[PDB]
Amino acid sequence: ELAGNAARDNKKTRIIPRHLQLAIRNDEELNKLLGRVTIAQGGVLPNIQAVLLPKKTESHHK
Amino acid sequence: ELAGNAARDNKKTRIIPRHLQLAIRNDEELNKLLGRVTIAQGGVLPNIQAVLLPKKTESHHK
Amino acid sequence: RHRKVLRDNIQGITKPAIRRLARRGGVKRISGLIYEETRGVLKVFLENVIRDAVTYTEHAKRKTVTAMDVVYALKRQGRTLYGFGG
Amino acid sequence: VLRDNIQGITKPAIRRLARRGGVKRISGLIYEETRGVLKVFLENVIRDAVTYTEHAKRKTVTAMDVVYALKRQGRTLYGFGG
Amino acid sequence: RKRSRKESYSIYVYKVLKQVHPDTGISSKAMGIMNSFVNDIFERIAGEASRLAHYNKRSTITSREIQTAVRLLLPGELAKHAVSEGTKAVTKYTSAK
Amino acid sequence: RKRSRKESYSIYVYKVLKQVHPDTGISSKAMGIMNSFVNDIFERIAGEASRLAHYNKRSTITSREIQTAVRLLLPGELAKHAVSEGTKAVTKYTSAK
Amino acid sequence: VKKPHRYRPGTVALREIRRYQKSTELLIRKLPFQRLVREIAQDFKTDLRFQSSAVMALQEACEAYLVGLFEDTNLCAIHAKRVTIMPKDIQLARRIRGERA
Amino acid sequence: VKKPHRYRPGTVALREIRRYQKSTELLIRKLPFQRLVREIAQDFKTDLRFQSSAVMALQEACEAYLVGLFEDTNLCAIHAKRVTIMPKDIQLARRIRGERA
DNA sequence: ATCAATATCCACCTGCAGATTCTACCAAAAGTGTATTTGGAAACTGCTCAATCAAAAGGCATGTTCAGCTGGTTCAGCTGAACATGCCTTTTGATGGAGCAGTTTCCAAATACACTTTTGGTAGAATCTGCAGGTGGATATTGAT
DNA sequence: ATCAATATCCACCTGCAGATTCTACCAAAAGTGTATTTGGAAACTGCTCCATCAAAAGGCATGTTCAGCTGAACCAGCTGAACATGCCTTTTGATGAGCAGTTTCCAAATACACTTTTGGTAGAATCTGCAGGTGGATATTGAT
Repeated sequence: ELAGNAARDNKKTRIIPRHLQLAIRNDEELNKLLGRVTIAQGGVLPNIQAVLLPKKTESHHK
Repeated sequence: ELAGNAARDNKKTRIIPRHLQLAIRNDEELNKLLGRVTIAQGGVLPNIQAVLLPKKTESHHK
Repeated sequence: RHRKVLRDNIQGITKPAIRRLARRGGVKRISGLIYEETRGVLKVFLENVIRDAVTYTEHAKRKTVTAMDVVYALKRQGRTLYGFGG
Repeated sequence: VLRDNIQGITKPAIRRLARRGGVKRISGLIYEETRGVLKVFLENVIRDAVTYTEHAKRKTVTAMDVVYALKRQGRTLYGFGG
Repeated sequence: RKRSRKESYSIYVYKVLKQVHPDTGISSKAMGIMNSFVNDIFERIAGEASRLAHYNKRSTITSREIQTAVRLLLPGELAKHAVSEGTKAVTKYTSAK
Repeated sequence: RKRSRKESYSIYVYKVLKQVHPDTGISSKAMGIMNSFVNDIFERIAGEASRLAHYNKRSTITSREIQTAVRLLLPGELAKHAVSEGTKAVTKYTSAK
Repeated sequence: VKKPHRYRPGTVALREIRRYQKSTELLIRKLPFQRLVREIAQDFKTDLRFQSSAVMALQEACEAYLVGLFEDTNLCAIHAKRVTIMPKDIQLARRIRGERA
Repeated sequence: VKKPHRYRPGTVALREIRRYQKSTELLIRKLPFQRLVREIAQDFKTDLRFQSSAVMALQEACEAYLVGLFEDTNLCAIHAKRVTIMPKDIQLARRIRGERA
């Protein structure tokens, strides 16, 4: 179910493993179940810590 | 055997759990086997990180 | 009067006891905010283990929690305990 | 010329992996340490794998041996059978 | 002409997928993933059931033991809903013999 | 007058202790520790052997399987020495029937 | 002597380190721990009873766990060129072990 | 236009982050990894052969492990008010997980 | 704010590697019946759990000090991301051609199982001695003038 | 640097809490013999794996260049250790039912032999979503 939801979100009609990883890591409980499990061809979630980006003061400064 | 050696080091003739813990953590391989095991009444090894002990310049300073 | 001893709860796990515990880990200097957080952490740990223990207890139709249940519940979390049977 | 073959794990590939891990800036010294760490992991796995391999009196390493050896180290793997 | 036979849970997963999202497919690799997942959960639950039985000196694995193992392994609400489905299944099976 | 019977590995540990350090004793708690330790290692090894057997569709657990599991679970030199003792034990047992 | 003898900050902590590391007795008192366990158990199932050795085993497990956690905490602290542990260190250690909560 | 267009340091790294995080293809080339596995396995037992899918499985495991490691390392780095990862960070994370070596 | 250069995202197309569906069929599921075992409701009983009051032991909440730790500021290096270039390890793709995974036979070795006969492991009653505790005296580690 | 303070080590002394040794006896372990598997040798085959060639080709080795980073002095202030005190919690010993742990026994539960279907699966025969391609609209970036 979660996979199909992500699938519709990316406009793809066929489930691929990427979707499964996206489903698992976005639900807390499943992530707990599979916290030490690697899904092949899965990758990880997009996530950058806020601190290492550049500051939002990137605009007119005069 | 390791326990009895530690025993002779502490001048006690009877093996107690403390000695077993001492034997286990001081042998690399046994520590690997039982890295996630808790020995009751075992305590831990004496170990202080060097950095939080005071500087050896604790003497005549004039 | 209001005692309820300090909360009638975890707050009986007094500060200097946590200090002694940190001393066992080789630590020298502790901040004032540590205590509460540690307590919460402790609770979570206990919660999980106790839950499992009670569940084992429930399977045997007993009303007494035995040591064995605690051992097994600890074993499933990868914190096997020796010296109390099993 | 070949270079002990660990150097096949090149700098830019490691940089790419670190990029997947959320890393933005990498020191020059990381590479050697990473290589060593990688080696250790592989060694352990393959040892166990080969052990399973040796038990069947086979000479061909199969995926299942790897999967099991991975399972026993607490890094269970999905997607290659069993 | 010699030929083997490897079983899997593929077809049942396919049925479930069509039940939940009729206009949707799934690739082979993901089907393999689901196969591995199912086998892993099966192994965990049965192993835990066995350990519970052996600890209480009972030689039969019944629905009770499975239910207990489920409450042990899975957290909270997932367990509750699952247990409910299982109880419903037992209640339907036992009646309509 | 009713009385049960709980087995352990105590007496054997005591024998070994007297073999390695004649002038030394051991407390009850530590003997319990050793008892639990023995039980744990026994369980791990048997389970691992079982898993190997089941993966190769062989229905018999033999010395070979135990040897393999030992090499898997334990690290390095400990494995080699223990394996040596095991092989010596089998060679002695099989001869002097 | 006029003024009270006074050790410098840190020394007595070190003394406590050596004294408690050399021994093994439990540091937390039985009774509060008993009451804590009893309360939490009451919230899951009612009128339960507990054998003493079970409480002792929980005590051992908890103290060992906390000791390990403070150890990793102290390492993380040393990593940041500090000597004072802080909550974020504990959070870091637990997050890395996967003991999320 | 006279001078070459030049992005500031860090931006292209971020571009690499988003691009590789969106996709899933393996990052390391097959053949070197095959040669690595073959060398190490030869030192344990001789003339071994490997199925392709086993090599792929090791590749997946290795990359997932490394990714996780770098994640914890980065957290450790941030904890020290730095942005650059260094070897002691990796040692710290690995020492905390128990992956001692 | 305002303007050039690339990077990312939408729109529209098209043919094929992978997905889905359609056969044949053969190793599992179900039924039936009968043999075997087992889990759970009654009868006991002996260890253990539940918690109060009084008297005493030891530790903790609090409040007073003050040494040195954190953490922000600023600054001198330094070193690691961008990006150009040229060449070269890898992709792909094909082909051969050896060797091993996996089947199928089969039978000499191995082991479960039903008894029978020994036997040592373990509960429980008599000894015992190492160590917890206690007394006293000598050296070690802190720290100040 | 040397002197007092205090903590801690170390020699010596005593009685008791587990440590240790001695009975009976019964569940447990070895022996015969038989019934029943079962795993390794031998004979075959076809799948998969391994050494080569070649044409790109995308990617890797190297070399510049500079904007951001990593530390290193310095200092305010804060915050948490040392210590004293009184006080408050905790400890520990007074000589009833509840529940863990057995023992019976049989009504329910379920293994095992055999036959009858039948759903699952390998392989042939269709489908098609989406990987590639092409083209154009913004969206970031970055200098000015």
